[PDB]
Amino acid sequence: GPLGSEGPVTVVVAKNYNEIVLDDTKDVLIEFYAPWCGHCKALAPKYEELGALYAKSEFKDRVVIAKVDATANDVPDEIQGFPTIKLYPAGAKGQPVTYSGSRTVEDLIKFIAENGKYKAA
Repeated sequence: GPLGSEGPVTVVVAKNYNEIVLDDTKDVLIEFYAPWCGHCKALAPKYEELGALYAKSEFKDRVVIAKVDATANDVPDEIQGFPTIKLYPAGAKGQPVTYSGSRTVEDLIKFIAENGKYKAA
């Protein structure tokens, strides 16, 4: 099946992230998690749900839910806890927005609306 070809699930590698995140034309949300994390294993499935929901909404060309593991190369991302969330707003990018702690997609969407201009006003 698609499993991403539709848009919800998107790949973000060291050689790609720089592009999507730097893209001011559209907003991008790259989340760093791990399978063996234990507390992040849920972040994966939780991202797949919000991805298909937000993707179906009327913001396909406004915000894109991108997932990625925090075990890649050329990725200078120092964080306290694995469940790290990097916010990159379209137009006001250039600064990696590091969250304080994940738990539910509901908190992610809300925040993006407070920090992201595309999901605000």
